[PDB]
Amino acid sequence: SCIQIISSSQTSIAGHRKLCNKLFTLRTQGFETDILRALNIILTVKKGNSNADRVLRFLVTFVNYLQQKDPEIDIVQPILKHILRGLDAKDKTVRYRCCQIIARVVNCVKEIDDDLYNTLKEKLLSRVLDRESIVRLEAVVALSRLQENDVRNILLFLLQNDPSSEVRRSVLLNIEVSNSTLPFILERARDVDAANRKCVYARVLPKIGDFRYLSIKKRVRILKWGLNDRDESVEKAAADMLAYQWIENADNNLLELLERLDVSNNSDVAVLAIKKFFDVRVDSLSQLEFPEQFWLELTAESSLLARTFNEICIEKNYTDLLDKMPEVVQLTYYIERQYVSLRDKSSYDESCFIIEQLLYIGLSQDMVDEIGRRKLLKSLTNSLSTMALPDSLISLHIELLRKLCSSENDFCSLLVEIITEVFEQGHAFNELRCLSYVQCLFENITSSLNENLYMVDMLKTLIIPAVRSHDLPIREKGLECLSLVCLLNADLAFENVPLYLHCYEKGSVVLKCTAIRTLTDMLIQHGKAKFTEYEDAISSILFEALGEFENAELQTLGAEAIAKLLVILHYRDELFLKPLIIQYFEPNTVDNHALRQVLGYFFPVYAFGAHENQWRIATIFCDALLSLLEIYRDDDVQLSIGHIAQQMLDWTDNEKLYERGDDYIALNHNVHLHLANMIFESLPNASEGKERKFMISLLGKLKIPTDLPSSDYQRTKRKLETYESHGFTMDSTSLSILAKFERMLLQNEEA
Amino acid sequence: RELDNAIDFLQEVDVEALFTPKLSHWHNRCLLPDDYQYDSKRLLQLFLKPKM
Repeated sequence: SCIQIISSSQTSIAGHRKLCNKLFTLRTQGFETDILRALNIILTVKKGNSNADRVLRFLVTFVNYLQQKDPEIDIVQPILKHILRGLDAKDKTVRYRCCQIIARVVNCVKEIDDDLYNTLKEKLLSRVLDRESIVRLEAVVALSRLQENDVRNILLFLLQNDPSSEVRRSVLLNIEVSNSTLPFILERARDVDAANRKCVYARVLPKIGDFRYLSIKKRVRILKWGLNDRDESVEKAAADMLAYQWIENADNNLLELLERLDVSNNSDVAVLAIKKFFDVRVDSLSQLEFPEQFWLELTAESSLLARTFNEICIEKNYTDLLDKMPEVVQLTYYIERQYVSLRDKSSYDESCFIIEQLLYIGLSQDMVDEIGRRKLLKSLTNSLSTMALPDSLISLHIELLRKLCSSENDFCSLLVEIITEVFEQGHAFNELRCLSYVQCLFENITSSLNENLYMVDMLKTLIIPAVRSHDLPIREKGLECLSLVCLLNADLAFENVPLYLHCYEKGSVVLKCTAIRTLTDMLIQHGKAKFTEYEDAISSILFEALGEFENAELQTLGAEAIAKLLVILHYRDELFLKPLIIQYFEPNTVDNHALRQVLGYFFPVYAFGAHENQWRIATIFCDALLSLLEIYRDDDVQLSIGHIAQQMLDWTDNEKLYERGDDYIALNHNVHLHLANMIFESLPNASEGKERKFMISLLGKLKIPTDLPSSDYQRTKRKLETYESHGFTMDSTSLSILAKFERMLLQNEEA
Repeated sequence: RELDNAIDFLQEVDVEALFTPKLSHWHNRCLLPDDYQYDSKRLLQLFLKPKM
């Protein structure tokens, strides 16, 4: 009857309206009782049942249908009183169904009796800490119906620390949105689960009416994460929020939106946002117009838009769209108008940004227009000779100059003439500007052919005098200039290695960083064999740098230098691979996130690039891991080591090679079976206890293929036996791992 | 559907029995590694001549 109506809603949802009417004929009765009887049978069904949700969907549907009309019958209060008793239960599903039901039923109306309010709150607050994840999920949904502090603070706590992604998402989807709760939902934009990240852009942020409510630094941090996200869906959700919601708050005026991003201080994010907006809204790209008026009233946002539009069309090859960008003749004119604005300080910072954008547009052009090429060259030749551009624009000016010159020789000739004229004027600020021109000169040439005389000149006239100057800024700038000249001549590089070694030991941190970059670049540029006389001295400073956890910048630099020397040159990999792994996992360096970022990228690239790189890691694996054990004993010690070891094991797994001619892969020895041999030979030097126990634990995690030659399995068993002959005392699990490993070897020989 | 779930709502149930009356692992607080900052292009660039 009344219960069988419910049992009939089991199959489908279409008839729910029909059954609501018939059941609405039996209101005046064992009404209440029969429903609770139906729910008592919903507590027995385990999760995963399409029905239980259908039945429960039918009930929430009928309740609402009942409040409209004949609200005389208050059935939400009895049903909640009956089911709250089960919040404390041992069948996790009785708890999960109870929370499931309460969450949906309470949502059917707001007016509740206070005693029903308090009791439900007290019991639910304990539930959201349930041992099962499914209970927590439905509990926060139920609890979130009694929001408004203590209520709220608990949701922030699970959202932030709950180990289950589905739970976090449920909290993320029902928590209140306010400046107090805002910082934590934005953190989820970097959640490990893609769906949780996508939820922040797709559902949670739209709840905020306007993006202006956020601080400018919040707006930028959002787009930086969203538009660069690794997952195609999260990245799409962030681009849609930017291209359909945020553009709306800015009156559908892209410029007005750009003005709310402080583009001059957030250039990289602002460019990406523009590009992503037009990936979503390609129709708008063809609607931008750049009349003469546009270029005479340029702004920071207006100029960035043109530079990005030009950047897109070139990449996308939208040739007809590029016809809207000006010719170099007009561009040279637009730049020169902007120079005038540099005289007035109130418009100085913006004009530097505008000029920057125009130079980028100019660097993009392939100007067959000799006429306009000559004009822009004159303008640049003049601006560098007479004006006092900031260090920021100097580089782009000299870079664009190189692009216009017919060859490196004409570029050196011209730029030396400019440097000499600027040098005559001053005869501090003047000399530093000259050296900045010298620095950009040697940054834009690649070989020393045909420019010996220009070099010997810059050396005698500026660089050496600067290197010997007692004024600290000039000396530092002179050394950077000297370094770039060493990258053009190997013999000069070799002649100055002693100087840059003297810079590291007796110099400041700034000078140590100059030495690391210089010596590293001389090796990469000129080759490894040229400097073998200084091999130990250079490696020394690379070691010392990597161990200075006091200087995050210097430490990160040594780590980076080693990384590129290994990948590019294979520069004593064996010697550095172990100190690198130790420092990378060392606790004293954990706070240095810059270092963990470069090595976070290097190890996968190095390990997974070649079979020989995985072999080198297994060769020092044990010694690196043992060194970390000693370091770690001095919060949880055993748990972190396990994650470290599994990382090193993944690096050495042959299956994880990226892979890309090798006819003789035949007798390549398996790195993991080679690592087993390493472990057997190192167990004696381990200290009995967790250490020797832990090293044996790794034998069970190894990935040994079953198609290797028999002599390989035979060789490792010999290693196994040699270790067994020591007669060390081992616990049960150790002996079980060794026995299971020894039998695996036999089985793979047999096959 | 072919997959009968399937529920018999006339079965006998004992309410008191079902109603008969926290968890501390709870580190790496579910956030991606910092890896978007390092421009992978830096590795194969010279420190002093990035646009090489």
